[PDB]
Amino acid sequence: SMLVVVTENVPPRLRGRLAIWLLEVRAGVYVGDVSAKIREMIWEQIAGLAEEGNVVMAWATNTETGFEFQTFG
Amino acid sequence: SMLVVVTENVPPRLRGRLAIWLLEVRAGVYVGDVSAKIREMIWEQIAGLAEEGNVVMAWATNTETGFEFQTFGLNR
Repeated sequence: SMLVVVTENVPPRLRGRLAIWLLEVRAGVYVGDVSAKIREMIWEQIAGLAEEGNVVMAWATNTETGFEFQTFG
Repeated sequence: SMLVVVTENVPPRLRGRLAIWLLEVRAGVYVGDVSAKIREMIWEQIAGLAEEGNVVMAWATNTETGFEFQTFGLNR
């Protein structure tokens, strides 16, 4: 499912890990199509590594709304 | 399909029009599930209004990549 991650003021290590799975299309804006399991891995890395940064994750779902999101920071 | 729009340093007028269709979940980060027709309207507004700012659109597609995107503005 499509996943977008938008970062601000996060440590370089998190930026690098996001880039394992996602394409950085603009500084701090990452996009990809990843499984639910990889999405949960990404959620975990953001929660653990964002420090004082701000992050938004948004991903496509087969629900009525059609997406879900989470903010961090 | 799912559409995300990320804006930086754009006029307030664009910010308001994006909210016609999309949910602003953080300042400058908009999300929704909208038709291709609505997405094209959004494309047109971003292109016409971004001015000195920077915008990214990303949307879900039925392709192997699974998404497409477009950047707009001063510093692509």
